Amino acid sequence: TVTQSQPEMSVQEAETVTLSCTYDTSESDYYLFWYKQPPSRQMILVIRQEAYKNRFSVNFQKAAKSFSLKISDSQLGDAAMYFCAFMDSNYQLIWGAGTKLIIKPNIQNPDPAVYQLRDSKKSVCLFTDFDSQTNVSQSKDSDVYITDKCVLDMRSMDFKSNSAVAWSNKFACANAFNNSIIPEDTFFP
Amino acid sequence: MIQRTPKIQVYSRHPAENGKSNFLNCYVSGFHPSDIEVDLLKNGERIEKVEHSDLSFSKDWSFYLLYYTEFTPTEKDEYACRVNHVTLSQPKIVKWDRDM
Amino acid sequence: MDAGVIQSPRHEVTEMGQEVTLRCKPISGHNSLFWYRQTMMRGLELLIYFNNNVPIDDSGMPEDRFSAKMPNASFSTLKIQPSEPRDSAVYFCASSRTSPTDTQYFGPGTRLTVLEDLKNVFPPEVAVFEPSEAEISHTQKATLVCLATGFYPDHVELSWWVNGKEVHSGVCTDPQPLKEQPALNDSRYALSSRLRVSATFWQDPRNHFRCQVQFYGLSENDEWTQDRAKPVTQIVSAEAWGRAD
Amino acid sequence: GSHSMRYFYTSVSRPGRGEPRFIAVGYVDDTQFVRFDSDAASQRMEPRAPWIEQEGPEYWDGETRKVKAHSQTHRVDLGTLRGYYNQSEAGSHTVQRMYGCDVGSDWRFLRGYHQYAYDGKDYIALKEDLRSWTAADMAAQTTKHKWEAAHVAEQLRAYLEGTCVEWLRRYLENGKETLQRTDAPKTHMTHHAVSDHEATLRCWALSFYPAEITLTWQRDGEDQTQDTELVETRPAGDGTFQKWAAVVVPSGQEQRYTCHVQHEGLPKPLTLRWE
Amino acid sequence: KQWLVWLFL
Repeated sequence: TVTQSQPEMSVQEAETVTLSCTYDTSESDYYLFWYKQPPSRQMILVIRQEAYKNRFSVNFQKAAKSFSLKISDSQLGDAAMYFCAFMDSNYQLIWGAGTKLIIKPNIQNPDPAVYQLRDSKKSVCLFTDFDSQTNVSQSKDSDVYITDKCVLDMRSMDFKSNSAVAWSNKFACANAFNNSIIPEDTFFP
Repeated sequence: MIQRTPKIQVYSRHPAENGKSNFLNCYVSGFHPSDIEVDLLKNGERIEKVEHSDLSFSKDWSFYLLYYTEFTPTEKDEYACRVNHVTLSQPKIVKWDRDM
Repeated sequence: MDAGVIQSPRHEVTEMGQEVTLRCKPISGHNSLFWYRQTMMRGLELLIYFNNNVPIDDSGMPEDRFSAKMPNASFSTLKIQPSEPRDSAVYFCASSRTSPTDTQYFGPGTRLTVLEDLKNVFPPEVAVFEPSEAEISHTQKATLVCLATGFYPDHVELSWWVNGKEVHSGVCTDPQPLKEQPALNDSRYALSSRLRVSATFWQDPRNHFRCQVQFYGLSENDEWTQDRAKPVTQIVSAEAWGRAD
Repeated sequence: GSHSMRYFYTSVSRPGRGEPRFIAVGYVDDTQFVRFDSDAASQRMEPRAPWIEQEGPEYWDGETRKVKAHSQTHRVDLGTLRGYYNQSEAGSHTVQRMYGCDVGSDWRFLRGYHQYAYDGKDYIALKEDLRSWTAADMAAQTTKHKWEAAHVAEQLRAYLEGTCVEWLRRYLENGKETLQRTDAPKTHMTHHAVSDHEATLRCWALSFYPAEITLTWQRDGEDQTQDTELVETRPAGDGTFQKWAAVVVPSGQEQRYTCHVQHEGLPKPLTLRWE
Repeated sequence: KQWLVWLFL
């Protein structure tokens, strides 16, 4: 069995993060693996290590049965579910629980605000331009819907920003995010 | 595709004493391929309860088996070993020679 | 060739009792083929794996409902007959060069949703919400927000299109849909997305913005005799034109 | 003070008669301790010595999975080599593998071996340095470059000097009472007059382990290498071995000949006379 | 103990 202790980890962009993994087996010859699964559901190998021997590296301690993945200079594209795997004479991948890596971007100029958008052909509220330390929470009332925050990257202008969307019919944007600790500098037009 | 002829040896596990239990052995070595028929004969009759070792081979890749069975030798009974192989035109029979 | 491990179909929505056939073509020079399935509760589950077209291990295969075969070194098939709702999962096909110890390369996976009755299938309603003048004045940036609401199951793929060209910059879509009625177990889903552009680009009335949502549902063979637009696989879209001010 | 562990694998294709026949055996020195037969009912790695029976279910599950994996390997190798040599799909062919390790008197790693054969002829073998291969022909050259690509000699040397010798030591200490014994040969001679012209002296060595033995005849001190019949060292069936060496002697000269037996179980080589 | 690796000719 493979143990990934913490099921979730947050790291700031361009910083280094280490995901732990330890296994438990009596067999004397085996294989270790780190796989990566983005939201696209596409399983991709990160690193392979055989028992006898990029920003990704591994501290392989045969003594303590430790196979830790180390990601230096975090890139936004690394946010995914990282699985630690192991194979022995059973010749079948034995999967750990998985660790979700979340990468918080570095925005130079935070300008938090909540705007109201109206359909072209209903109303939605856009909370945007806030630092990644701000966390958006679902509402305690089931009649209004709030989405987790999402990082969008405007490449031609070299500018990233955080955003979350709330919406309902019932509802005002000035109180839609009461269940979240919105920043004090929030701009309410 | 090498084909080697089997070397056949018929012997007893211990020095044969008349009336004393013993084991009859037919050692077939240095042959290729593995497919081979081996029977133990008591007066030209096929001894039914016969076992053999597990197929293995020497350094030159030629196989060898040992076919054995419990038996009690007598002054009248004559035992032998019969082997059918692809290298053999006819089934080769080797008679157990006790006074050797 | 533009190819790794290949799976078909990418999506499959069907009713219980129907036969389900999943197809996989492994990487060219690969001799080991694997069939996995993934769920939330059970995680990754090795169903069966072949080596040189020989079934090596099928212990993960359920019994008499599942059957896998591999007639060529370049094709394998997994069949569920008859299908049941509990089979709903993402069935992955993987392959490796020579042995199970070699690195396994996974396919995009088949999203299988076996429903109890096809009358719960609904395509999404898509709507685009235009940017606010406050945001345009405050940050000289414009954020369109697309909303796909009321679809079931959650097989959707949202893309943005500007002047007939699909765009990828400044886009952000919820990685997971959210339940419209979180209390109930079964429930319709919703999905949001945002496209952000420079304010001056949104103030060009020549520019055309489109939110496109692919929905996967019923095929044309499946029977449907109810006073409802047959919830077939379709592309529900919503558009908006740039405003000059 | 050298000891060895060996694994032998034999796969024979049965065209149009299903899967190939696969038989594997493991040896420590001259003592077999495991077997597997594709056609046997158990479909499991079975014990053939008491000192291996004390191993747990993990050991037998493991060795069964591995030996079945080698069964699959050889099955594929039969088709592969049939392609390499452009052979008909109707003939029956044979692949044989042999690999193992030797430890020395100090119980450390001494030597490693790993080699294949096709239809009784050498195909490819690991060289003594445990870093390069010997390819006999174009087909073996193909395999050689494939293995050179996959760094096979590295993983294999790691096994031969690691897992292989570790468990060879475990077997030697568990089977200490039988594997580290030495049965010296029980010897005697026989005389069979084939005529008045000549008679037959035969020198017998029985119930000895290990199988390494040397029998020589001497006429008045010189070596009677010719006129000497030497039989192949044969198994007795109880774990020991037999061997006899015969020589033809003119009648009345039987006292002039001498049988010399050499075996590591004897502190001094034996001298046998018909006097 | 046997070798863990699958080794094809």
